[PDB]
Amino acid sequence: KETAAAKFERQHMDSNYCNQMMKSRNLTKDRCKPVNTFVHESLADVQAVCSQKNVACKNGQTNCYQSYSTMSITDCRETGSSKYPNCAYKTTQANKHIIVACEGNPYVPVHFDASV
Repeated sequence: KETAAAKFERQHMDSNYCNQMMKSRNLTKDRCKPVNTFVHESLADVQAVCSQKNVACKNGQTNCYQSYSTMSITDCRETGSSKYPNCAYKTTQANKHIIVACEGNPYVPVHFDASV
Protein backbone atom coordinates (compact mmCIF):
# COMPACT_ATOMS: atom_id res chain seq x y z
CA LYS A 1 0.00 0.00 0.00
CA GLU A 2 0.98 3.55 -0.51
CA THR A 3 2.79 5.93 1.79
CA ALA A 4 1.95 9.67 1.80
CA ALA A 5 5.25 10.37 -0.01
CA ALA A 6 4.46 7.78 -2.72
CA LYS A 7 0.88 9.19 -3.10
CA PHE A 8 2.34 12.70 -3.59
CA GLU A 9 4.63 11.39 -6.39
CA ARG A 10 1.88 9.42 -8.21
CA GLN A 11 -0.57 12.32 -8.02
CA HIS A 12 1.76 15.23 -8.74
CA MET A 13 5.07 14.36 -10.38
CA ASP A 14 5.49 14.22 -14.11
CA SER A 15 9.22 14.34 -14.61
CA ASN A 16 -6.10 16.49 -23.45
CA TYR A 17 -3.15 16.01 -21.12
CA CYS A 18 -5.23 16.45 -17.94
CA ASN A 19 -7.88 13.89 -18.97
CA GLN A 20 -5.20 11.38 -19.94
CA MET A 21 -2.89 11.83 -16.93
CA MET A 22 -5.61 12.05 -14.33
CA LYS A 23 -6.81 8.66 -15.60
CA SER A 24 -3.35 7.08 -15.85
CA ARG A 25 -2.29 8.12 -12.40
CA ASN A 26 -5.50 6.64 -10.91
CA LEU A 27 -7.09 9.94 -9.87
CA THR A 28 -10.17 9.61 -12.06
CA LYS A 29 -10.70 5.90 -12.59
CA ASP A 30 -13.21 5.77 -9.74
CA ARG A 31 -14.34 9.40 -9.15
CA CYS A 32 -13.77 12.84 -10.76
CA LYS A 33 -11.22 14.77 -8.68
CA PRO A 34 -12.02 18.56 -8.94
CA VAL A 35 -8.46 19.98 -9.23
CA ASN A 36 -4.95 18.55 -9.39
CA THR A 37 -1.49 19.95 -10.22
CA PHE A 38 1.31 18.14 -12.05
CA VAL A 39 4.92 19.41 -11.75
CA HIS A 40 7.25 18.94 -14.74
CA GLU A 41 10.57 18.91 -12.85
CA SER A 42 12.84 16.08 -11.67
CA LEU A 43 11.72 14.36 -8.42
CA ALA A 44 14.95 15.31 -6.63
CA ASP A 45 14.48 19.00 -7.54
CA VAL A 46 10.96 18.94 -6.04
CA GLN A 47 12.21 17.01 -2.97
CA ALA A 48 14.86 19.78 -2.61
CA VAL A 49 12.06 22.31 -1.84
CA CYS A 50 11.67 20.81 1.69
CA SER A 51 14.87 22.67 2.73
CA GLN A 52 14.08 25.94 0.91
CA LYS A 53 11.86 28.87 2.22
CA ASN A 54 9.86 27.89 5.24
CA VAL A 55 6.35 29.35 5.29
CA ALA A 56 3.03 28.69 7.04
CA CYS A 57 0.68 26.25 5.26
CA LYS A 58 -2.94 27.48 4.49
CA ASN A 59 -4.00 25.65 7.62
CA GLY A 60 -1.61 27.65 9.80
CA GLN A 61 0.85 24.75 10.37
CA THR A 62 4.50 25.55 9.62
CA ASN A 63 5.94 22.58 7.77
CA CYS A 64 5.37 24.20 4.40
CA TYR A 65 8.14 25.33 2.09
CA GLN A 66 8.07 27.60 -0.95
CA SER A 67 10.45 27.01 -3.87
CA TYR A 68 12.98 29.71 -4.55
CA SER A 69 12.39 29.39 -8.31
CA THR A 70 9.31 28.95 -10.45
CA MET A 71 8.71 25.47 -11.85
CA SER A 72 6.78 24.23 -14.87
CA ILE A 73 3.36 23.03 -13.75
CA THR A 74 0.09 22.02 -15.38
CA ASP A 75 -3.11 22.77 -13.50
CA CYS A 76 -6.06 20.48 -14.22
CA ARG A 77 -9.52 21.82 -13.25
CA GLU A 78 -12.86 20.02 -13.76
CA THR A 79 -15.23 21.81 -16.08
CA GLY A 80 -18.66 22.83 -14.69
CA SER A 81 -20.00 20.21 -17.10
CA SER A 82 -17.97 17.23 -15.74
CA LYS A 83 -19.77 14.21 -14.25
CA TYR A 84 -18.46 10.69 -13.39
CA PRO A 85 -17.89 8.64 -15.47
CA ASN A 86 -17.21 11.36 -17.97
CA CYS A 87 -14.69 13.52 -16.06
CA ALA A 88 -13.57 16.54 -18.13
CA TYR A 89 -10.72 18.98 -17.35
CA LYS A 90 -9.43 22.26 -18.53
CA THR A 91 -5.63 22.26 -18.81
CA THR A 92 -3.63 25.39 -17.84
CA GLN A 93 0.19 25.38 -18.22
CA ALA A 94 2.19 27.91 -16.11
CA ASN A 95 5.57 28.55 -14.44
CA LYS A 96 4.94 29.06 -10.74
CA HIS A 97 6.60 28.75 -7.31
CA ILE A 98 5.24 25.67 -5.57
CA ILE A 99 4.48 25.33 -1.88
CA VAL A 100 4.61 21.83 -0.41
CA ALA A 101 4.15 20.42 3.11
CA CYS A 102 6.97 18.12 4.20
CA GLU A 103 7.17 15.27 6.72
CA GLY A 104 9.18 12.23 7.58
CA ASN A 105 12.80 11.29 7.57
CA PRO A 106 13.87 11.74 4.88
CA TYR A 107 11.94 15.01 4.93
CA VAL A 108 9.94 14.83 1.72
CA PRO A 109 6.84 16.49 0.15
CA VAL A 110 3.63 14.80 1.25
CA HIS A 111 1.07 17.50 0.18
CA PHE A 112 0.91 20.16 -2.53
CA ASP A 113 -0.26 23.27 -0.67
CA ALA A 114 -0.34 25.83 -3.56
CA SER A 115 1.37 27.45 -6.55
CA VAL A 116 2.20 31.30 -6.57
